[PDB]
Amino acid sequence: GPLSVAPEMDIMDYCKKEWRGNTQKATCMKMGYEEVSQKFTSIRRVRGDNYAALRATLFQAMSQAVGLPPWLQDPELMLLPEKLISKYNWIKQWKLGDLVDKIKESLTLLRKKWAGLAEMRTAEARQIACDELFTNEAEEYSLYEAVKFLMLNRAIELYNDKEKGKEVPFFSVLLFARDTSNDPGQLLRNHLNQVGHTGGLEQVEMFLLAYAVRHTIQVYRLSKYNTEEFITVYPTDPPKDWPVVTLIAEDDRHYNIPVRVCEETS
Amino acid sequence: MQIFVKTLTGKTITLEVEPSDTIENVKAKIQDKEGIPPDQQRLIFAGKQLEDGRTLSDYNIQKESTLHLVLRLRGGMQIFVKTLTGKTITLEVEPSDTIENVKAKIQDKEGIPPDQQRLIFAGKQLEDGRTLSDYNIQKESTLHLV
Repeated sequence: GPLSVAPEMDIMDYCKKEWRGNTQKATCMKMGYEEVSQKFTSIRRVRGDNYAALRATLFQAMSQAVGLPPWLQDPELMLLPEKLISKYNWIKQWKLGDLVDKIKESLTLLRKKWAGLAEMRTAEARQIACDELFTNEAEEYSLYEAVKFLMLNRAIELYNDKEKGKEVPFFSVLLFARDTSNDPGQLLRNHLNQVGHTGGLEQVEMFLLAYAVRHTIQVYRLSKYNTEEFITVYPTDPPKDWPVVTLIAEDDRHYNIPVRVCEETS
Repeated sequence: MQIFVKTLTGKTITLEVEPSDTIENVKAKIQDKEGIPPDQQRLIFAGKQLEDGRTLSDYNIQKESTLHLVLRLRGGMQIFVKTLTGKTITLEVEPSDTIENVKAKIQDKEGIPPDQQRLIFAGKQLEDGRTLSDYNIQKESTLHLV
């Protein structure tokens, strides 16, 4: 029974256990962790079940939750599944990890859980409650269905805007230039359905995740140590008002969570 | 002539190329400079995914043209490997990763030489040139080291 978000461990102790080889790559990983350790004290290992990008981002977003974001507060959000599925029947090709009711229940849960965290009186109580939330398997995976649906919705908006000659974030031009992702239908069948199952997110889909939940995602990419990509931000130039969450990716294949002293369980 | 290749980080790579160079050539240059395997690379220009066998001229790419690099590498997968000692190690991997790449990672993490490594999944010895997906090794599968 893998833990969703493992208990925090001292970051250099974690590094030491994980990278023991006498090789340039191990040395690079250790140097990367050293630099991360200047700003973060601990690491929580995130479960690598192909939901990791969503789990890590959402855990960080919700565990820091001081307000319910307006986009999540909006009543219209609850009308979205019926609005979209009625309009685009191909959305019924959604693979679950009826449809309108199931997605709606997921979005309702996301809103309710996030609001419950935001309404707590102390940051400590919020952190503890968020930890417990990510030990309820069923509820947790429902949250990721909500997030995947928000990614699909945002992709539809950007696609339709782009097709009308309207201004769009540039990543969306690249997202839909991919041969397996030329339209929202292909994005769903070839990329999103696989999320949490047989495949995770590409870098261009990290942008889409950031826009879906309106959080800026800062990633320490240890493999890019000593280059300008060592700290990579999704999206590159985000709205100033989006909260920032930080992840670590050793070599672009999985995302764990770095933790500040002021974020510690103890 | 000079062309630019921009990543989804706005990092810009400058390449010296010729009009008759192919997209395959360009990916090879990107591998040389960035260490990115050609099979992970997509190059996009004017909203089109460029094909390996066509030339820059074929795509009207000229001096100062900017291509965009959009990688296929996905994040979010772990597998487990049990060593000859009995220790369990956790690797961060991609379904397209080769067995050879996995053995190299075991060396980086544990110091075990790839030449000494025999990996088993579902009774099968795994061949170096094949990918995790070729063997239907999924997230949180366990491989055995002998």
